[PDB]
Amino acid sequence: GKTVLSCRKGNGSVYQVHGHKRLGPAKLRILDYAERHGYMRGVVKSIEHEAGRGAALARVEFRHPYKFRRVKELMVAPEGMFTGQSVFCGQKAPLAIGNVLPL
Amino acid sequence: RKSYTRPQFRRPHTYRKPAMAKPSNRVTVESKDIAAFNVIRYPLTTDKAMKKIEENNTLTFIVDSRANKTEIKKAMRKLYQVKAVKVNTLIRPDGLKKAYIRLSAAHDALDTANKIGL
Amino acid sequence: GAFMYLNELWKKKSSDVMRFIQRIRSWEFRHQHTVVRLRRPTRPEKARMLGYKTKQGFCVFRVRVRRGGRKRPVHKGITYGKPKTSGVLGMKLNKNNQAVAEQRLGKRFGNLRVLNSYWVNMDSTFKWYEVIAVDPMCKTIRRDPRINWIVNSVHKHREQRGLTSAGRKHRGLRHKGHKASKLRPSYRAAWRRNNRIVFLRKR
Amino acid sequence: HMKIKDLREKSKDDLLKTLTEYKKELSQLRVVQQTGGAETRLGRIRPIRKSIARILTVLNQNERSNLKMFYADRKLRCKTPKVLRTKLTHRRRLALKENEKNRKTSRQMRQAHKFPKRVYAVK
Amino acid sequence: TKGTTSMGQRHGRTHILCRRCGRNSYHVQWERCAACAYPRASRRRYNWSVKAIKRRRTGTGRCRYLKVVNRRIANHFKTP
Amino acid sequence: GRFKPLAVKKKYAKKMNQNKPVPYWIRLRTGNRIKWNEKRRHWRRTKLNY
Amino acid sequence: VVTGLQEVTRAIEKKQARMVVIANNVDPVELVLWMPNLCRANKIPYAIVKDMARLGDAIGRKTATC
RNA sequence: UGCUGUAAACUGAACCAACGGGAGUUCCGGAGUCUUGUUUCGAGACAUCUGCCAGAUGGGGAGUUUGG
RNA sequence: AAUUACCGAAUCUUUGAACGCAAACGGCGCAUGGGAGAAGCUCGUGUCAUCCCCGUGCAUGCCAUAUUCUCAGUGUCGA
RNA sequence: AGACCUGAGUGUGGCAGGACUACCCGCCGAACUUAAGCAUAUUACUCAGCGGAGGAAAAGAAAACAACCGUGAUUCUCUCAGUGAGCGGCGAGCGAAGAGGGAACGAACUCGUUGCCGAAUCGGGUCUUACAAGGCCUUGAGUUGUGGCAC
RNA sequence: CACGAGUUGUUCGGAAACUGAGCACAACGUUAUAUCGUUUUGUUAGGAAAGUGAAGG
Ligand SMILES: [K+]
Ligand SMILES: [Mg+2]
Ligand SMILES: [Mg+2]
Ligand SMILES: [Mg+2]
Ligand SMILES: [Mg+2]
Ligand SMILES: [Mg+2]
Ligand SMILES: [Mg+2]
Ligand SMILES: [Mg+2]
Ligand SMILES: [Mg+2]
Ligand SMILES: [Mg+2]
Ligand SMILES: [Mg+2]
Ligand SMILES: [Mg+2]
Ligand SMILES: [Mg+2]
Ligand SMILES: [Mg+2]
Ligand SMILES: [Mg+2]
Ligand SMILES: [Mg+2]
Ligand code: NA
Ligand code: NA
Ligand code: NA
Ligand SMILES: [Zn+2]
Repeated sequence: GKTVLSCRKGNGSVYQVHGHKRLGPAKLRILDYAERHGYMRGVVKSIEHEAGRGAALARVEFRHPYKFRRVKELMVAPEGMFTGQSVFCGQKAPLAIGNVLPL
Repeated sequence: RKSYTRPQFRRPHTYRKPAMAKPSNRVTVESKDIAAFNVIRYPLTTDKAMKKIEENNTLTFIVDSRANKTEIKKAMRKLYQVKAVKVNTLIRPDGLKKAYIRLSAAHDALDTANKIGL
Repeated sequence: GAFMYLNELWKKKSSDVMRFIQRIRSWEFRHQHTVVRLRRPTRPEKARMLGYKTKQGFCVFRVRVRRGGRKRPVHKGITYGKPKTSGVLGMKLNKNNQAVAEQRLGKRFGNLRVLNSYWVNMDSTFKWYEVIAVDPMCKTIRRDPRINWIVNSVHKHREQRGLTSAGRKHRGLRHKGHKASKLRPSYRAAWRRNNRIVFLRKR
Repeated sequence: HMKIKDLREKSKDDLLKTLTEYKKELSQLRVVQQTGGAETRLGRIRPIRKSIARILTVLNQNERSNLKMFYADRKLRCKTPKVLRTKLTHRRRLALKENEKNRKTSRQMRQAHKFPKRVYAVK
Repeated sequence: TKGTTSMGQRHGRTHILCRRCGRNSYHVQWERCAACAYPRASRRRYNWSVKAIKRRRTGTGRCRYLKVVNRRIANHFKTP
Repeated sequence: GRFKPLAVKKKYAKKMNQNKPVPYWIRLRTGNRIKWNEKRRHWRRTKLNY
Repeated sequence: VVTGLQEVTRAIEKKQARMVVIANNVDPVELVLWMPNLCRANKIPYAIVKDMARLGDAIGRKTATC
């Protein structure tokens, strides 16, 4: 006989994801010294919708720990996040919707 | 070598001796008084060429196919002591390149054509 | 001389000190490239007995190969024809790893001449050999009467034709007499001799 | 029409002036070739082309000989441009020279001097 | 249908001229010649077609330099 | 149409130059075998395709 | 002094040597691994010192093993 | 036990040393010192690890047959 | 000699292993040496910015080397 | 500061990649066909595929035959021999070696190791008509060993 | 069919000089065999891939 379709899909020829309109991987900040020993504050700039995904995405701006620059991240938004909100990440963070803290 | 302020090492700056100039690997004798004869081949004698000579102060030449307008102007001045104010060029469907050369109003294309022997 | 001490010492590869030294060297080697250039041989006695001299035209390289048997390169592991030609994993290559290492170095660096090689180290994944090569355009090499035979063009890629020691080993030329009649001067030569049909003129 | 014997007894400058004169004449003859033209005039095109070829041959031969004489000196013999070296063949250039081969060891020399090949007859 | 009508549906070009061998065999989309394998360093050569080998081998062209190197070899590289 | 490379234009120019008949004195030469061109091309019969 | 591996070994194997100095950082260590055992099998006093570069500087070469 | 800030709950700014001390112009502090050395974290002589042998299963696939 | 034959001296367009970078482009560079330039400048000359033309070098890898080139390492020492 | 070890950058001098591939050397490697079916076997250590040289290539100087009154590197020819060898669903089929008559033949040498010496060696400048197997000079390489002489 | 002619650009279309779905040179790895693989989800490569502003004396 001939090859089955579930095995054909493993070459990923015409069966790969359609990602031209996507905005990129959604991830938290890098676990670095400031997050391990203190907290960092960011501000939510915009909330957007990406093709192929059911949840919203948030653009959050921080300050670079070492250079004079601005760093923009892209996370998955929790329910209740709004633009202009302040987000805290690290050890000394308070407890609120959107804050990132250790378990 | 003492203190590094970047998170990765990059090749240092060293001394680079510049490349010497070799003896030339060409031995042929080339003459500087000859190139214009290669640039310009011969004129044209058709009815359109004659009409242009009589009306627009323009001469028509077959030129080297790889030459450009600046070279054609310089060669025109060297070969015949005239000044060209415009050169328009086309490559013919048989492969040759043809130029329309308009002389400045201080020169008569009819006189130049008579000197050439047209 | 000192050669006897080095030879007798390298004949004890399973002692504690030699095993320690080889373990350190193996760890170090498996974090390097596939081909590496050396300034001096790791086994000076072995290199000298194989033909290396501390002169201006000789070089040493260390090459790495992968251990284990050979897998037949057929799509999805499917063969056709008679069942006797249907193994995919149990077959073995008809040429040894020393010859494969020599051939890899020679294919990569075409301006040198491969002379010999010897065993250096071993692992569960890799084997390491060291290859001696000479430069045919060096004045020292060209004027030394003991090595300048290799400048002639009939010696251009010896390792690709099987004329090194390892090539001779896997060709069968370590034997003579009744153990080698069908493979001398080569298998193809013996086959032609035994199989061509002869027509004498006045038969 | 230029004669080779007379051409060979001239300097570079005179050769260049003659080259310019002949090129100008040929360029003039092309115009006749385009605008009608008589057979006697058209018969002059080939001799002029061959004269130009002769002048160029003499110029180039003189130049090459002078350059080889320049680089003959042992001080500069190692920087001779490869267009002035002897071509032969790739393999002949790369092969062992007669001096490089035909060397032997001290022992081989001594043995060959101690036991040379003899001439003899049998009665 | 698939006969006369579908020959009018063929627009375009799969191959163009090759810079190395001059044939109309250069694949525009793959950038590779179906006759000489350009831009690979070596050329296509297969023993299952000796007719093609004999069509392409040495001596089917001009022998521009071989003509004179053979004469030099035959005359022992004589010089004044 | 309008676009073509210069290399293609030069190939077409060479073909145009070649598409000519045999001159008449060739047939008067001694030992002559040529009568017609026999490599004539017509745009409507055979296509160059380049 | 006697310099070079072969000459030093011959001097040790006879009784000519009165003392031997051995460098401690030779690259293939098998070149000198056996030397103290041989000097101890004979009755030759020996020492192991810090640098083959320093030994070479002492004798006028780049390095020296013994 | 390495430490300078929880305005934020509806979006400010922040770099390319001030200053102090020494023997014009450099060097120290500001900006703690050290290194039996590992970039850091997690596992760890197990195995998510390498190769070689052995046994099961295996129309997913190959070859062949299906008397008179 | 527009005769023939042979050969030692030469010439040898664009490509191609093709190798400065590209290529359904007769395209575009960096270094260096030249040429032409009634722009301007100067006393018909000389000189010349921008633009234009020509020669030479410039791929990757490997070997040898530097009157002894410039460096890097919490590798081993020693000031 | 410096030295050694291990690595970089640039300058200077070189070399490889391609073509040809009848014969020759190395690997990889079928099926049709025969067996009056077919699977071991045969076709065949063949065709196709991937590498590499020359004017020939490869082989070659005994860890060889023999069992004699003994031969004596390699290659090739006749013969040994379609074999009272042997292999084989012991079927179809396959299948050599020693000896003997010859061709060729000035056919033989070199490292490592051992012993005695220990830079006597190599590269680079320069001078002898000379990019000398010569002299003079050079730390450049080399003592982690280049070179010489012998049982 | 024969002979002779015809295509003119500072600004129009392209290139010089953008990025896209994508390709695959180097580097590295693999293979008896490179004519194989990775090479844009910021993005080569166990990975030293930057060659010139301001300068002053
Ligand atoms: K590739
Ligand atoms: Mg135009
Ligand atoms: Mg041999
Ligand atoms: Mg035989
Ligand atoms: Mg369609
Ligand atoms: Mg089945
Ligand atoms: Mg190119
Ligand atoms: Mg080749
Ligand atoms: Mg058949
Ligand atoms: Mg059958
Ligand atoms: Mg049948
Ligand atoms: Mg059948
Ligand atoms: Mg074949
Ligand atoms: Mg041979
Ligand atoms: Mg020796
Ligand atoms: Mg018509
Ligand atoms: Na077309
Ligand atoms: Na058989
Ligand atoms: Na892209
Ligand atoms: Zn092609």
